[PDB]
Amino acid sequence: AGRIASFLKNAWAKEPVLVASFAIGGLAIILPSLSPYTNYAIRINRATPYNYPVPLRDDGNMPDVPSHPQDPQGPSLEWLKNL
Amino acid sequence: PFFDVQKRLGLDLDRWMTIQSAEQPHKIPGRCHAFEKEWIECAHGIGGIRAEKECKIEFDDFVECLLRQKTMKRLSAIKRQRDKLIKEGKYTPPPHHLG
Amino acid sequence: MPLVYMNIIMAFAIALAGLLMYRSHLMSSLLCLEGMMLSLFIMSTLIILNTHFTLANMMPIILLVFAACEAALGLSLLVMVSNTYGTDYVQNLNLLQC
Amino acid sequence: MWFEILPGIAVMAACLFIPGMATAHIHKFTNGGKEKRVAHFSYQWNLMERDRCISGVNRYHVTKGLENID
Amino acid sequence: WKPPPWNDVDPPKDTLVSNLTLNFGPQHPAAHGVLRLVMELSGEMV
Amino acid sequence: MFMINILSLIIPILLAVAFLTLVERKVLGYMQLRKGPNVVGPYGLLQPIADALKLVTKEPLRPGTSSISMFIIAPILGLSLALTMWVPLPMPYPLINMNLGVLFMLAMSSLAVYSILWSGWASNSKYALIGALRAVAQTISYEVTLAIILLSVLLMNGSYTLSTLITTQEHIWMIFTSWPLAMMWFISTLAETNRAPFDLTEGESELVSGFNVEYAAGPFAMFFMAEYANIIMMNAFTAILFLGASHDPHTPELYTINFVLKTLALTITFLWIRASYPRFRYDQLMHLLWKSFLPLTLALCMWHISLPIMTASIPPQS
Amino acid sequence: SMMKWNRERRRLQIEDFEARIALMPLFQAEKDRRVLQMLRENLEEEAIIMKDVPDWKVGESVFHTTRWVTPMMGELYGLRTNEEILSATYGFIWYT
Amino acid sequence: MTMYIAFILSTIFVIGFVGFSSKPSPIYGGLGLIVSGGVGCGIVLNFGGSFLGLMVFLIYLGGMLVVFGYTTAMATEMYPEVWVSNKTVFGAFVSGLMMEFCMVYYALKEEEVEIIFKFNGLGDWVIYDTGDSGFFSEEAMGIAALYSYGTWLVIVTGWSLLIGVVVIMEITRGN
Amino acid sequence: MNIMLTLLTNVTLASLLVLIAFWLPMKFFLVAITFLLFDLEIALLLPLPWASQTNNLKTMLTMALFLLILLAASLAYEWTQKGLEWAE
Amino acid sequence: MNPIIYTTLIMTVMSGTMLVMISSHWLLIWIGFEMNLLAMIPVLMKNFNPRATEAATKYFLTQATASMMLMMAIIINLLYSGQWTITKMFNPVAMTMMTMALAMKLGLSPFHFWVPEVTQGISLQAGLLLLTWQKLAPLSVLCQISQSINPNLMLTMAMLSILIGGWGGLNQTQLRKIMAYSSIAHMGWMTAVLPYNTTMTILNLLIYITMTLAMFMLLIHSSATTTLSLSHTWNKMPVITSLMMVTLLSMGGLPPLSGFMPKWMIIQEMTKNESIIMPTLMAMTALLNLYFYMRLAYSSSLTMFPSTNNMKMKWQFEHTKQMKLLPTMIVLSTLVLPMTPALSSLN
Amino acid sequence: PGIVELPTLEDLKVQEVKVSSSVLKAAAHHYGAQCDKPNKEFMLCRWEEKDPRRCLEEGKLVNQCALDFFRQIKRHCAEPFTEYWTCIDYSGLQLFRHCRKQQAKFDECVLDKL
Ligand SMILES: CCCCCCCCCCCCCCCCCC(=O)OC[C@H](COP(=O)([O-])OCC[N+](C)(C)C)OC(=O)CCCCCCCCCCCCCCCCC
Ligand SMILES: CCCCCCCCCCCCCCCCCC(=O)OC[C@H](COP(=O)(O)OCCN)OC(=O)CCCCCCCCCCCCCCCCC
Repeated sequence: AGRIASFLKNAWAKEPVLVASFAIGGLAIILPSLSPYTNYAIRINRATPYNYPVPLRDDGNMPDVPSHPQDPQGPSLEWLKNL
Repeated sequence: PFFDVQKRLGLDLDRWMTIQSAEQPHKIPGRCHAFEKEWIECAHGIGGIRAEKECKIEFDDFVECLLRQKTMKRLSAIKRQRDKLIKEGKYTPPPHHLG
Repeated sequence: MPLVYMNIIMAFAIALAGLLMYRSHLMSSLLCLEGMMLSLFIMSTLIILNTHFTLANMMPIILLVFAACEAALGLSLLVMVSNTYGTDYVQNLNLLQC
Repeated sequence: MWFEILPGIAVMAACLFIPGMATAHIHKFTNGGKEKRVAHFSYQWNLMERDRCISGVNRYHVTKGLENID
Repeated sequence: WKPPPWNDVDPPKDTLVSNLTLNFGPQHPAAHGVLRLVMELSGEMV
Repeated sequence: MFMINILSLIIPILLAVAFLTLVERKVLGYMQLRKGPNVVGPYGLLQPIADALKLVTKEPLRPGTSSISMFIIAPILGLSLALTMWVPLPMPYPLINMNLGVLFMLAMSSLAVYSILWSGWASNSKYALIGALRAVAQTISYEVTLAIILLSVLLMNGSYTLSTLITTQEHIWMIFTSWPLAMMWFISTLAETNRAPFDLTEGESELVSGFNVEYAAGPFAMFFMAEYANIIMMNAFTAILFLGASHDPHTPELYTINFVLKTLALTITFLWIRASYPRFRYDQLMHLLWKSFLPLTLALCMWHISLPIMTASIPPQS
Repeated sequence: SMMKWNRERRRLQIEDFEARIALMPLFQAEKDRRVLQMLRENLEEEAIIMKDVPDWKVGESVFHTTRWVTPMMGELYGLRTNEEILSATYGFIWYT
Repeated sequence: MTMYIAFILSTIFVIGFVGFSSKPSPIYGGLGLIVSGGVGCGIVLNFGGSFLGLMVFLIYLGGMLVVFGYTTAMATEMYPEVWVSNKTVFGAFVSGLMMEFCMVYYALKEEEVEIIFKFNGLGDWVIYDTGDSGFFSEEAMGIAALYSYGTWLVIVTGWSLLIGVVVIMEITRGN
Repeated sequence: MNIMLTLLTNVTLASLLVLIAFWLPMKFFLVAITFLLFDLEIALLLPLPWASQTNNLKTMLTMALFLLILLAASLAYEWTQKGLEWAE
Repeated sequence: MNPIIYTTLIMTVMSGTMLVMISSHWLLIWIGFEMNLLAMIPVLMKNFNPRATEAATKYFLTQATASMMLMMAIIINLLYSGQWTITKMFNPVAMTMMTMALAMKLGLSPFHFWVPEVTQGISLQAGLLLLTWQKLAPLSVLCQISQSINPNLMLTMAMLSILIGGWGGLNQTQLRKIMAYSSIAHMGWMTAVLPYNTTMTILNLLIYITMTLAMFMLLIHSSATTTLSLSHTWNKMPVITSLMMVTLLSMGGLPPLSGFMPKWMIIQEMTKNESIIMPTLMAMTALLNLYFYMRLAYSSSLTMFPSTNNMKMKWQFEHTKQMKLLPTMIVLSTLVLPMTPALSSLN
Repeated sequence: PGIVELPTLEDLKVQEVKVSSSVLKAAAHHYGAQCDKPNKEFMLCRWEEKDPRRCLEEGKLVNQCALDFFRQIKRHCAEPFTEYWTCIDYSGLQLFRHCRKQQAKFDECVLDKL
C-alpha cells in the first residue's frame, strides 16, 4: 500500500528504464490472453491458401461442400473482407 | 524410451519429428514419404527381428529413395559409357540433347 | 553417394585427428572440437535439406546452440588453467598424476 | 554564413544518385523497359522458365500474348 | 611421486599478474603534453 | 549487363567515402565556428583528393613486430566487407534481392569485428593490443541489441526481404510505430560504426587512433575509410527501416531523391552528434548497454511480438 | 494505421494466392507432360546407347515397386548439356 | 568449372579443416576455421538452406568464433608460432593435402571409393530432387515450427541456456 | 554466381587499391562469454517472423515470449549476482 | 556454493539423465547428455582447487569428445535410414561409432584413464555422483540399442575394463583411485552381459549402485581419502570400520553377500548363451579386485593401526551430518542374496 | 526389376498453351472461375491415381478448355486485355494492386459481353 506506492515512486526516481521495461513486459504478457482479435488473427491465418484445395470425390450426401467454386455452399471469408 | 513416460502420460514430446511421414507444416511431403509409409505400415505390430526380414523389400526401396545409391550408379554407367562412345565418334547426340 | 558428403566425412576425421593428437595448446583443441560440430552442422543440413525432412530442420539450429554450450564451458576452463598455471599448455595440466 | 557546406552536400547527392538510377535503368535495359522479375519463392522461379522457354528467343522478359495463340 | 596434499590443496604457484605499468605522457595529447605518468593497473584499475 | 552495374554501385560509394572526410572537418567547423577545409579546391571540393593522394604516396610502414600476412588481409577484409554489404540495399530495385537480406546485412556486420581483432593482434603492441581488445568487446556487445531491434522491427514488417521494407512502410513511416526502438536502434548504429560517444578507437585522442595506432598512410587508407563507409550505409539502413519513402514503378526517380536526401540528412545528424557529446568511458558503455539498453530492447520485443497478435495484424511474408 | 494497412496486405496476398490456385491446373498439367516426355527421350536414347553392352534391360526398374516414383532430376536432365543442368538445378538459388 | 562448384567449395572446406586441425597458433587456427566456416555456408547455400547457412556466418563465424579468437588474443604466450615454425605443423598440413588428393583422384577416375562408407564418385548435382515448393521456403517453414511443433525442444534448450548462464558464473566466480 | 561475382569484384578492388598503397609509394572474458550465451539464445528467436504466421500461434505466443523472459531471466540472475557489473 | 544454486546444478544433471531414459528421439538423447555435462562441470569444481580444475578439464574434454562422436553416429544412421527414433541401428559403422562413443561417456576400455584422475581431483561428495549417477545415462542408451550391438565389439571392451580395473587396482593408494578402478571393473561386468539379456545389466547396475553409496558415504563419514587415513578410523569409530569391512566383502563378491548377486546371475546368463570361456576369465580375474579389497580390509578393521594423540580430542565431539540413507543402503547391499528371484521384476 | 512403362511420344504431343505469365495471371480469376470442371477432374485424378501417366488425357482437356477460354476472350475485348496484362507485366511481383482501372475495363466486358 503506502510502502508499495513509495517503492514504485523511488523506483521511478532512480531506476526509470527498468520500470519501463517491466511495465511493457508486464503488459505484453497479458493483453494477448484477453485480446479480442487473437481469434481473428488465427482465423485469417488459416484463411490463407498456401496449399491447393484438393477436390473430393463426389459421392453425394454432402451439401456443405460446393459443387462449383463460385457456389454459395462452403466457407466464406466475408468477415475478412470488412475487417 | 527406456522409461516410456511418453506413452503413459499420453502427451507428445519427441515422436512428432521422429519420422518424415508424420504431420508436416502446411502438408508438404518429405521426398520419400510414399516409400517410408509402406515400410512403416509394413513393420507395425511385427517386431524388430521379424520386420527386418519380411519387410526387407520395402526397406530396400525406401533406402534407394532416401540414399539413392544404385540409381545414380546406373546413371554413372549412362554417362561413362556415353563419353566412351562419343570420344571415338561411335555416337552422335540428337538435336534435342542441346536445344 | 555424392563426393560432397565424403568431403564432409573426412572433415570430421581430420578434425577428429587434430582434437585427439594435440600439439601444445588447449585453444587449438577447443578449435578442433568446434570443427567437429561445424562439419556436423553442414552434414546435418545437407541431408535434411536434400530429403525435405521439414521438421528435421529443427536439429541444425538445436545442434550448434548446444555445441556452443561446450564453448561456454570449454573456454571458461581454459582461462582458469591459464590463471593458475600460466600458459594453458596441456603439458602443464599434469597435477593429477596420481 | 552556413551554405558553404551545400556544394559539399550536393556532390554527394550526385554520387549516391548513380547507384539508384543505374541499377534501375540497367534493370530497364536488361528487361526491355521493365524490371527484373523477382523470384522469392519457387513459383516465381518456374514461372520465369515457363515464360523464358515459350518465348523461343530464350528470354523471360519478352512476352507473347493473345497474338500468339489462336 | 610425492604424496598428495592432505587437505587436497595443491600449493599455489607465485603471482601470475599482468599489471603492465603504462607510460602515459610524451606521445599523447591526452596527457596535454609533457606529462609522463608511471602507473600500474589490473588491465583497467589503477 | 551485370558487371557494369557492379562498378555503377561500388565506385560511387567509394568516391563518396573519400569526400566524407571533408564534411567531417567542415560541418563540424561550421558548428565549431571554424571554417572547415576551404582554401584547397573551390569551397573545399578538392581536400579529400589531397587527403587521399598522400595516403597512397606516403611511405607504408610495416613495424617489425607486425606479421605482414596479417598486416594486409585485414584492410582488405574491412573495405571489401563494406562494399559487398551494399549489394542488397533496396535502391529502387536492389542489386541483390536476397530474401534473407536483413540477416545478410547483419551477418557480415559481425564479420567486421575480425578486421579490428586481427589488426590489434597484427600490430602486436601492449597499448595497441588492449585498445583493440576492449574495442571488439564493445562491438560484439552492441550486436545483441542490434539483432533484437531488427527482429522486432521486421516482425511487424513481414519476412526478411529488404525489398518488402518499402511495401510495409507504405502510408506511414515505421518510426511512428517503433519510435521507442528507433532511438534504441540509432544509438546502436552510433556504436558499431565507431563514432562518438563510441568513437573509442578512431578517437583522435581516446585511443589516439585505436585501430590506427601504429597503422599509417598506405594500407591505412583501407582502415580509416571503411569505418566512414559503414556510416553512410548503417544510417541508410535506418533510412530504409524507419524513414521509408514511396516508390512509383513508372518513376523510380522519386525514391532515389527521397532516400538519398533522407540518408544524407541522417549522416548530417551523425556528424552533428560527434560535435555535441563527450566519449563514454568503457564501463559506461556496458552500463548503458547491458543494464539499460538491453532490458528495454527485450521489453519492446515483448511488446512488438504480441501487438500483431493483439490486433490480428500479422504481416504476409509473401 | 499499420494495423489497417497490414490487413489490406493480407487481403492482397490471399488474392494473389488465389490466382496461383487457378493457374496451377494448367501448370501441373504442363509440367506433368514435360517431366515424363523428357524421361521418354531418355528411354529412346537409352536403347541406342546400351544396345551393345552385354547385360542391360532397357528401362530397368530401379525400385522394386510398380508405383510411379517421382523421377529425380538426375535421370531427367542428365544427358542434357551442362548449360541446361546449370540453369535448372542451381537456377532458383543463383537467380538474383 | 561451375557444375562442380559445390565440389569446389567442399574441397576448400576440407583443406580449411586441415588449417586448424593441424593446431597452428590459436589466432591463425581460428582464421583457418573462419574461411572453413565461410565456405561451408556456401555449400549449404547451394543446397538451399539460406537461414541455416546464414547462421554459420552470424552466430558461429561472427558469433562463437569472435569470442574464440578474442580469448586467444588476451591469453597465449608472447611468441606466437608462425604457420611454418614447428616442422610438425607443416608436416600436418602436407599430410592433410595427401589425403584429399588421393581420394579426389580416386573419386574422379574410378568413382568406386569404398573408404569406410561406400561412396560413388559423381558430380554434386546428381543428388538434387525435383518439384516446386509453392510459395513457402522449405527451410524457413521448418525452423519456424520452433513455436508450433518445437514444444519440448524449446522447453529443454531454453532451460539449459539459463543453466548455461549460471554455470559460467559459478566456474568463473573463483569461490 | 551474381553473388559470387559481386564479392569477387569487391575483393579485387580492395586488393588492387591496397597494392598501389604498398608498392607505388576475467572481466574481458566475462563480456565475451555473456555475449556468447545471449547471442546463442538470440538465434533461437530469429525465425520468429515466419513463426508468427503459424496456424497455432497461440502456442507460439506462450513459447516465443518464453525465450524472451529467459533472456531477461538470464540477465536478471547475471545482474543481481554481480555479472554485468564486471570485475573492477 | 549458494545452497539453492548448488541444488539446481545437482538436479539439472538429475534431469539430464532423466531425459535420456525417457527420450524416444535421437536428438533429445544428445540433449540430455548435454545437460548431463553442462551441470556436471560446476559440481566437480565446488571447492575450487587445482586438482578440481584439472579434474573438470579432463572430464569435460573426454565427455565432450564422446558426445561429438555420438552425434555423427546419429547422423550416419540418419544418412542411411532417415530414422530419428531409437531402435536397432541400420548400418554397421554407425553401430561401431556409437559403441565407442557411448563407451567413452561411461568409460570401460582404454577410454578409462580419465576416470581415476577426475575423481581423485574432485571432492568425495561429488565422487559418488560421478561414479553412480553418471553411469545410468550411458547405460540406458546401451540397453536400448542392445539388439544391434556387435557381440565382438562389446565383449572385448568388457574384459579390457575388468583386466585394467583388476590389475591397476592393486597399486593404487588414494581411496578414490581404488574406488574408481573397482567402478571400472564393475562396469565391465554388466557391459559384458549387455548383448545377451539387459535384465542382468540393470540388475548389476542397481546392486553396484547400492554398494558404491555404502562405500562412498561411509568414507565421507570417515572423512578420509588415503588408506592410512582410513586406517586410523578404527579407534575413533570402530563400528564404521566394521561396516567398512562388511561392504568390502560384499563388494568383493563373496557369498552370501550381495556382491554374489550380479556375478552369479551374469555367470549363469552367459552360460545359457554357450559362452563358457568368457565367464571363467571374468570370475577369476575378479579376484584381482578382491586383493586390494583385502588390502583395505586388513588396514581398516581386521588389524588396528597406530593412531595419534590428537585424536583423543576427536572422541570428545560427536558427528554432525546425519548421512541420510546410510543404514538402509548398507543392509540393502549385504543381505539381499536370498531375494535373488526379485530380478524378474526388472524385466 | 522389369521395364518402367512410359507413354509414347505420339499421344504425348499436345497443343501447349502459348501465352506468357502476365496474361495467365491477369485473367486467372475468371479463367479459374469459368472453366474449372475439367481442371477439377484432372486435379482429382493427379491426387488419387498418384501416377501422372494415368491422367495424361485429362491434362489435354485442361489445356483444351484453356484454349476455349482464351478463344472466347480473344473474340471479346482483346485490346483491354493488352492494356491490362501489360501493366500487370510492368509489376515486378505481378501485383494486382497497381492495375485497377484497366482491371475494371476487362471486368466490365465479361460481366455483360461474356
Ligand atoms: C502504448 C505504448 C507502448 C510503448 C511504451 C514504451 C515506453 C515509453 C517510452 C520510453 C522511452 C523510449 C524508449 C527508451 C529510450 C531510452 C533508452 C535508455 O536507456 O535511455 C536511458 C539512457 C541511459 O541514461 P542514464 O545512464 O543517465 O540512466 C539510466 C538508468 N541507470 C542510471 C539506472 C542505468 O540514456 C541514453 O542512452 C542517452 C543517449 C546515449 C547516446 C548519446 C546520443 C543521443 C542522441 C539523442 C538525439 C538524437 C536522437 C535520435 C533518435 C532516432 C532518430 C531516427
Ligand atoms: C555374514 C558373515 C558375517 C559378516 C559380518 C562380520 C562382522 C564382524 C567382522 C569383523 C569386524 C572387524 C573386527 C571387529 C570390529 C569391532 C567394531 C566395533 O565397533 O567394536 C567395538 C564396539 C563396542 O560396542 P559399542 O559401540 O559400545 O556398543 C555396545 C552395545 N550398545 O562394538 C560394536 O559397536 C558392536 C555392537 C553390536 C550390537 C549388537 C546388538 C545385537 C542385538 C540383538 C537383538 C536380538 C533380538 C532377538 C529377538 C527375538 C524375537 C524376534
